[PDB]
This record gives sequence, structure tokens and C-alpha cells, in this order.
Amino acid sequence: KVFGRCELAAAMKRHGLDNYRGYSLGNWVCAAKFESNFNTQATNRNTDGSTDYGILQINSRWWCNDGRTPGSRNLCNIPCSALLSSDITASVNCAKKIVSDGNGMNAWVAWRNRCKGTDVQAWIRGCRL
Ligand SMILES: [Cl-]
Ligand SMILES: [Cl-]
Ligand SMILES: [Cl-]
Ligand SMILES: [Cl-]
Ligand SMILES: [Cl-]
Repeated sequence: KVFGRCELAAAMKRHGLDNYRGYSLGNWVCAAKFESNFNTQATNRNTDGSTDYGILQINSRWWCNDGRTPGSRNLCNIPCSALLSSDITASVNCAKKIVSDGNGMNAWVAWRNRCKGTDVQAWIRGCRL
């Protein structure tokens, strides 16, 4: 499923990401844009052989099991495929574990390089929320 920008924002808010750990809703929408283009079926390979899955490109190195990432953990205790559903529950709950881990949203390299320090509020401009 490919989300509309305001559609994604609404689901993220309902799922409680709005100022979760102090990160305003715009941050999460910005991250999702550049990680996955709001496409829940997005998958990308990393240099270490792990894979990123879902609207928020959660990686198999630490957070989900895909059975093909040697020397990896599954800290959110989910199959990585579960993250590609049109329902973003599993991704959001996992992201909540991740962002509470210590580096906050810097865990998402795209957020760090492309959203951090920008006006992320622009990403929920005009949305009914
Ligand atoms: Cl957009
Ligand atoms: Cl709807
Ligand atoms: Cl584990
Ligand atoms: Cl990570
Ligand atoms: Cl980047």
C-alpha cells in the first residue's frame, strides 16, 4: 500500500507517534517519505547484508527476523515480512522501541541526513489531524 502524505500522518497520529519521545509528527512523516516513499511494501538491502522493511525501513540486523541475516537480533520480536502490511501497527510499535533505544531518531539515517534540522512541520501542512 502506498499512503498519501496526510493519510500516513493520520495513521501515525492515531498510533501515538505525535511527539512520541518529543519528536513531532512531521519528523515521522518526513522519515517515512525518504525511507520508503510512503510505500508499505518497500524493501532495501544494506551493505552488511541485512535488509530494511516497510514504511520506516526497519532493519533485520537488530529489529526483526527474516531468516537470512546472519548474526542478527530480533528485538521487536516480529517477522520482517509482518512490516510490509498495509496496516502500520507493527512498524509503529517497533519504531517506538527503536526511538527509545538511545540515539532517538538518529537510528534512521535518512531522518538524520534529510529531516533533522529542517522544518519538518511542512510535512503535515494542510492535513486534517
Ligand atoms: Cl509528498
Ligand atoms: Cl479510509
Ligand atoms: Cl533478539
Ligand atoms: Cl538500527
Ligand atoms: Cl541518507
